[PDB]
Amino acid sequence: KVFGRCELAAAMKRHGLDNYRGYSLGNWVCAAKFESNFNTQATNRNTDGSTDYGILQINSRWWCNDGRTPGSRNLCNIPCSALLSSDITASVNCAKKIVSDGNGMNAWVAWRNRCKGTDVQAWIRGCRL
Ligand SMILES: [Cl-]
Ligand SMILES: [Cl-]
Ligand SMILES: [Cl-]
Ligand SMILES: [Cl-]
Ligand SMILES: [Cl-]
Ligand SMILES: [Cl-]
Ligand SMILES: [Cl-]
Ligand SMILES: [N]
Ligand SMILES: [N]
Ligand SMILES: [N]
Ligand code: NA
Ligand SMILES: [Pt+2]
Ligand SMILES: [Pt+2]
Ligand SMILES: [Pt+2]
Ligand SMILES: [Pt+2]
Ligand SMILES: [Pt+2]
Repeated sequence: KVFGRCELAAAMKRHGLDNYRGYSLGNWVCAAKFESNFNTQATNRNTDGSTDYGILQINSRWWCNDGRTPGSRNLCNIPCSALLSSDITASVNCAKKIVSDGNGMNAWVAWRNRCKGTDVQAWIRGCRL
């Protein structure tokens, strides 16, 4: 599923992401934009052989199992495929664990490079919330 901007903002709010670990909804929508362009089925292979999955491009080296990332962990205890669902529950639950890991949203490189410090509120502007 390819979410609309305000559609995803509403979904992320419903699932407890607004101000989670102090990160406003705009930060999460911005991260999703530049990680996946709001496409739940987005996948991208990394040079180390791990793969990023879903709207927030969660990685298989630590967070989910895809059965082809040697030495990896599965800290969210999910198959990576669960992160590709039209329902973002799995991605949100896992993202909450990631953002609590110590480095906040810096875990998402695209967030640090393209969202951090910017007017992230613009990503939820005009949206019914
Ligand atoms: Cl957009
Ligand atoms: Cl915001
Ligand atoms: Cl594996
Ligand atoms: Cl699995
Ligand atoms: Cl959803
Ligand atoms: Cl959830
Ligand atoms: Cl933080
Ligand atoms: N939820
Ligand atoms: N949830
Ligand atoms: N949903
Ligand atoms: Na894994
Ligand atoms: Pt879909
Ligand atoms: Pt939820
Ligand atoms: Pt929660
Ligand atoms: Pt777009
Ligand atoms: Pt939902």
